[PDB]
Amino acid sequence: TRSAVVLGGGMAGMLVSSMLARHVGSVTVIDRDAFPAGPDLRKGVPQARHAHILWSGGARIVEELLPGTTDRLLGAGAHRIGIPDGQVSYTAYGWQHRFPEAQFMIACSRALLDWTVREETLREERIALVEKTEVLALLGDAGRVTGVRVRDQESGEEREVPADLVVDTTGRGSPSKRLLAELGLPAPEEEFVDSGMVYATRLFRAPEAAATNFPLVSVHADHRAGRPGCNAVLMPIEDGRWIVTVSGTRGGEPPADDEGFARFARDGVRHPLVGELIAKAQPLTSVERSRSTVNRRLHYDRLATWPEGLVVLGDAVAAFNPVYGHGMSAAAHSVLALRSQLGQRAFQPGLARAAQRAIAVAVDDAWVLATSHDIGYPGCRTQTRDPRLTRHAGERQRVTDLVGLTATRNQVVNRAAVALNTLSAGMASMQDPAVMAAVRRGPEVPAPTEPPLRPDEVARLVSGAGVT
Ligand SMILES: Cc1cc2nc3c(=O)[nH]c(=O)nc-3n(C[C@H](O)[C@H](O)[C@H](O)COP(=O)(O)OP(=O)(O)OC[C@H]3O[C@@H](n4cnc5c(N)ncnc54)[C@H](O)[C@@H]3O)c2cc1C
Ligand SMILES: [Cl-]
Repeated sequence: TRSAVVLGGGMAGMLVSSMLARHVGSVTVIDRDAFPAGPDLRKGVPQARHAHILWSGGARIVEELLPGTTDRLLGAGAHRIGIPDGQVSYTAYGWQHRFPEAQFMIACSRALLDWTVREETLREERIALVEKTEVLALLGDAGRVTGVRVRDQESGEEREVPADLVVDTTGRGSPSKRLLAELGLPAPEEEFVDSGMVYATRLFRAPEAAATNFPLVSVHADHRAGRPGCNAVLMPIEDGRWIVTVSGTRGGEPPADDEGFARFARDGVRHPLVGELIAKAQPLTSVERSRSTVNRRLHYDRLATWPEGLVVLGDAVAAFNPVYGHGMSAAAHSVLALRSQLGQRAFQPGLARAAQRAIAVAVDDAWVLATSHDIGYPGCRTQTRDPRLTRHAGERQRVTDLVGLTATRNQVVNRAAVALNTLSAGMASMQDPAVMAAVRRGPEVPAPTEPPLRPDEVARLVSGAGVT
């Protein structure tokens, strides 16, 4: 009984459809893109060409919604990299000491990830993906949404698709503002923080012995220094490749040519490690850039009136600067928020509004971590009324620089710090007296003077071929 319509067949649409199918009779997923039968790139998800990190916090939610997905990923070549034992990271406060594992992440191409999530989701015969279909309008009115009017791209025919619950997961380019304007709802408050960052990514084939068990490598900007923020990240993926992404805020954007890529990875960042590693490797693709960098949030939950049977989640409600890598886990967290409201209120009046409010709390931590670090860079453009970004930005940056400094050299602080950064624990968890005590205890190890690479990792950057 009861039917749901999901707008957009990306990561959020699939996760929300897996969940919704356990509460409703039928799920229909509408997407305007065409979907490949294998793990390939598609135009509906252009971000798939850049490095994608799946933090533990989101990974554990994906596992719960789609049991077995983690292993199908690992079974297909994805790497499980422990944090911080498997990262070589030059943070704004110096090198992170590689303490034993506290959290983890899954390292794979986004194309493989999306395909593995879709395939596992669509095993449920009651979910149906409707490809190459444009979303024209929401059916019903400002009081209650009753489905969506769509158009088939091939035939051009328009038809209405009924629904007791419509979920918009059309991503960052969501037409939800248009859709609800045609419904007759007021425009929602839009908050954004635009550092003006730009991405540049190339694929590489790793040295043969380094195809497995290689660490995640990152060089971070110093947000405290009044200079454009430049970063560089090297991540293993399936089939013995490395995806390498370099980024830079307004005034420090990486170039588009292959030659300038290696120099930026060498000279454009605060340490040339990533530039040194990619020179052990062979390029496979040319430079791909992207400007989809703005942290933008739509406060749908604060509207004066909200229709029953309508929910917005994923990038359509809150998108982030990708250098922190929270987007997918934020979408996962908001699917569990919808699920929790479904079990509490079923489909009674108030479900859509209660879900929209709960989704706003679900994404808040990822929204704060990104905006409070982007707001400092020179030339940053902002539109916000949030006091945490306007009034208490200086004091919140003072506590955060001391947790970050100590976490590089204190095991307890790091543990609690990476639990928050991977969205495996809430913001309040940093207020545990046991955490602030360790912060006051100070460093237990010296600050590393060189990149903390293992000899056996560096050893596998060469083959030894020309040696009798
Ligand atoms: C460069 C970059 C790097 C990133 N790195 C990370 C990372 O390391 N870790 C992480 O967790 N997140 C990362 N993200 C964020 C991540 O890509 C998104 O958070 C995630 O894709 C959210 O999924 P979604 O379903 O909301 O949107 P999408 O994944 O984009 O899915 C949207 C879907 O809706 C469809 N659609 C769009 N518009 C319409 C329309 N008008 N009508 C019908 N269908 C439509 C699209 O075809 C697509 O199928 C990164 C993003 C970028 C841009
Ligand atoms: Cl992109």
